[PDB]
Amino acid sequence: SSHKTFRIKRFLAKKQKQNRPIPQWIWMKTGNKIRYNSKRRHWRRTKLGL
Amino acid sequence: TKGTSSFGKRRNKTHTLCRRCGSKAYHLQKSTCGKCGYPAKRKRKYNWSAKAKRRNTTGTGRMRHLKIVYRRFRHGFREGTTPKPK
Amino acid sequence: HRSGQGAFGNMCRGGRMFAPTKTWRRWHRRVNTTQKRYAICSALAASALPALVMSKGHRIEEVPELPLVVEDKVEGYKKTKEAVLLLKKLKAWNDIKKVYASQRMRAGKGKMRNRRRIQRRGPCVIYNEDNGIVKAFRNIPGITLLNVTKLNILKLAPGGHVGRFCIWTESAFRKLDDLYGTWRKAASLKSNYNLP
Amino acid sequence: AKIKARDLRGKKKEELLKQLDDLKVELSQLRVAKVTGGAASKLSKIRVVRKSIARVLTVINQTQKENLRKFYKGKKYKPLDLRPKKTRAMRRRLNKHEESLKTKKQQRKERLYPLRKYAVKA
Amino acid sequence: NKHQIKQAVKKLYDIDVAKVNTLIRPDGEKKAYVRLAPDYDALDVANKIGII
RNA sequence: CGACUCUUAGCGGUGGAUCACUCGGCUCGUGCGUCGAUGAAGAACGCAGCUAGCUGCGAGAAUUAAUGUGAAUUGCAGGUUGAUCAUCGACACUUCGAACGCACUUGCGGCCCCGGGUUCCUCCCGGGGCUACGCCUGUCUGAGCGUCGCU
RNA sequence: GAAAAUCCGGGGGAGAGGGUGUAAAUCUCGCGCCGGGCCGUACCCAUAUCCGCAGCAGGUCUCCAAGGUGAACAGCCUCUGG
RNA sequence: CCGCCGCAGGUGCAGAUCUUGGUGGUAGUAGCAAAUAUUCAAACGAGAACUUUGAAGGCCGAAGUGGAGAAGGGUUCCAUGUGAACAGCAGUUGAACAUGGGUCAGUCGGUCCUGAGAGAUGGGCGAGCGCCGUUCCGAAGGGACGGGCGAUGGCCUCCGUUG
RNA sequence: AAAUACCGGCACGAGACCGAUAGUCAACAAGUACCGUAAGGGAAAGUUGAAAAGAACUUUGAAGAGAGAGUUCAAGAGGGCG
RNA sequence: CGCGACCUCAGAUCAGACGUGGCGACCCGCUGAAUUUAAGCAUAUUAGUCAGCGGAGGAAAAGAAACUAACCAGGAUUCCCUCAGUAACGGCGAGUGAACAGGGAAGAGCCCAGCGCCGAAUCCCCGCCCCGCGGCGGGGCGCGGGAAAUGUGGCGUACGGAAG
Repeated sequence: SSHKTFRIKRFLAKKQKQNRPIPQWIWMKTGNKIRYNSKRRHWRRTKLGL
Repeated sequence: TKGTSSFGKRRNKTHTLCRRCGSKAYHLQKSTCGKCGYPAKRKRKYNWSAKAKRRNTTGTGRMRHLKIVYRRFRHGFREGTTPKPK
Repeated sequence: HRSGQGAFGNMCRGGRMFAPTKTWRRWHRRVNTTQKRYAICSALAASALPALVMSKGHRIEEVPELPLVVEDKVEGYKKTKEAVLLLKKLKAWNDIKKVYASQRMRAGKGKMRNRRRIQRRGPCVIYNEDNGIVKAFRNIPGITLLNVTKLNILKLAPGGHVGRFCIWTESAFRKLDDLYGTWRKAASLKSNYNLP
Repeated sequence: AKIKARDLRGKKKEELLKQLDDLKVELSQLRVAKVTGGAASKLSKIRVVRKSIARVLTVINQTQKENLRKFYKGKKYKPLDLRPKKTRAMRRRLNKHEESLKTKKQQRKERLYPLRKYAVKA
Repeated sequence: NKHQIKQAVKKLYDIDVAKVNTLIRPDGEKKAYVRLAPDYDALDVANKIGII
């Protein structure tokens, strides 16, 4: 909710910084396996735990 | 009303994040972790789950100390000396 | 995806196999000590008769004469160039020139399981002493070295067929008269053994 | 500029603090340039300044300990940082001399009856 | 703290502070609104720190 | 007549079988047989010029030093007195964690020291060194109509 | 038909206060001075931001509450708002 | 990669409401029917039954489709774009997508108190992990108001400061 | 002490084994994504080519998607592509 | 009433140290089922097995006979071959089931207490200095403290031992 604990707000803060796509230059590398970010999570799709 | 309508009343949690093992199984009323038993000194682990063991053993995390013990073992745990400089 | 698939059973995707292969499978077969000698006496006997050695496949056509016995200064070799120029003179080199021409690739899963290259069995050089004969012959493809006291049936009869072209040394060839005896003298290098 | 450790290790104590904060300022002039979004050459520099602060603070932390175990060496007790961190079970073992302690009686049995170099005749 | 920042901005920029208002962003980092006392100028000291 | 439908072949889609590979397994053998209050295993959270995951790492944060190695790193920018890799013995190693000042809200204390406020002289702010229980040997201050002792 | 933190008044009179002042001890009076760290704060709150696999006719705790008709927070109609 | 001679086996599939993966007929079929209802003009645009703006006609009708919060959500907030996929027609449109930006406290909450209760220590039990019990079988107070010799800051003046 | 045990741990060698529906659950950002309040459950997913030479430039369309060209032995190998 | 020894207890953020937790394949101490089998089932069997609990180590444990035997005797423990699916147990049903001797791998023996003698002959810690030690050790130094006659050290342990 609006009423958060400091520990939970740092938990959410990590999950937002992990919910960005791959940089466009990453798959121009030599050992190129990654196409897109498979671990991208959406607020309707998956509910983050908690 | 036991099914779909009763799911609507699910707004107050029991388990929060445990703080030994990060595992969301720290029961708030009981104040004990269902995954590790936090207030207990001893890690909750059982032999009826050999799969739940390998999820949380020495081969799981970093071994941020236990890897530099393995690397320092092969030179007999030498301490203090430096390699002869130029 | 797994939730409600089908886990256990030989027919299920994932799952185990029917009768999972065990480490306590009876891997090894012990033979009678007597029958082991009666294979070698049957292997040495069929590698003089040159019909069976050609029927084995060994190129023996220019071997000048003999179940071939060489002088004892072939034990004294320390280089392969001494050992190659030996097999030129005894005219058994066409049996290694055959082995060179048999160095092809193996068929199938043997390649990815460290059995990549298959070649042919060449001449077998049985020796009394070692002053470097093994060092001198080992780099040549085809040649396998046997001590006379320790003759292997796997190296005297490769494939389970008989007549591997065996090259002998002089002091080696006379020790067979002691290891196995004759039909009236007993074996001196065996406790209780006569020829069958 | 190329900053090395060899020249820092033979310098005076107070100068390395001034050499440190002169880089702290220099690093904090580039963290501004990263956010403003100007001069691409002032971003490749920022890793040179980060790793060189790690040199200056190391040569500080190095020589501030080789001074401690120079003064505390001739003392029966020394701080836990200056004590040998061999494994916990290895620290609990007996001393080199405590293993050399045989009994007065085992210094009599091994005195009178030494294990003899002998042979036989076949 | 708001006290540590009140010296941090004072020590590194030779300036004084009226008050500090810190909020932790959704990113997880703290943002100090360092209100400067009016004996100094905020837009002029922005040239010193090198932001425009 | 056609259209519709069936059969067959060609080509084309659909689908991922087969076959060929294989920096992965499994099995067997060998040597070694080392964690932790000097803070383990684990967990959290951080850190790259552009980096989400994976590894690497710990405010010195894809690493510092040192020894070896002797010219790259590389997806793209940028700038031999040793680049870069391996090694690693020096240093460093934030937060929870047996987890250790008392509590899990990262909430509230104490004592000694230092520095700003000053020119010891308190509140205040920041920093630092200590503060967990069980026990062991010695120490210290005690307690008892315990046992006696001398007046 | 709650405790406890917390706060205040009282009853006592151990004490303290100065020696006729440049008065003292003392004050719950009127000004003055300095300080207040730490964490949460956006937005949805439900026929589309929650829980029911979903923009699911389900479920889910409250605050404000206009005019007319009327016994009326009934129903219907209208204003602000949507 | 294969023939021959030997050796070995996880060695031959149509079935098991077999297992996994894929694709058919049904079939362009059922369906996109709860709570009254939309029309006109213009704009942007390649493109309009749906978007935006004005003008109509309507509904909710203050126990509301209104304006706010708790729990839950965790960036869904707001702007700027594109409009592949998603939003069961569409789309210039969105809570989608991608770049960004955004939550400021002595006073509002949290912190603090205790409630039903939870739960250490002593103790008791216990093979043991532990468990019971919470004032009960405990030497359970580390605070002040008082008196001299010492002592430190200050003209050791005499208090703060110490034992 | 020694002979003895060792489906964990460190570093190794080997296989008449398995060859991506097999072999460990995991050959890949695998105890990952995801599900359950929790204990726990737990996947799918290898291959362009010798070298990106990864299809310049022209032209239809709003763009997707084409037609020419061009690289290559081959695109009858066109970014999940033997 | 007082000061003193002592015994039995407290308290300390007293000076030093030490335990906790993890891993857990193997190893030691407990605890301990039921599927199953007996064509049912209850004793048995599964099985002193899975699960639960504590504790280690590089291996653990065992171990130098209160042994085996009955011979013409062997001689710690451990493991391997065998005895042996044997003696024996058992609704004598199902099923369970050792040991000695022998042949090998290795092979290693020992220490107290008690009984006694030696002026406690013993031991830990602090201060002082000295070479010096990333296993705080050897030497000197103090009518320095403590442990200890409710027994420390030497000799000595069943194979005998002490003293002259």
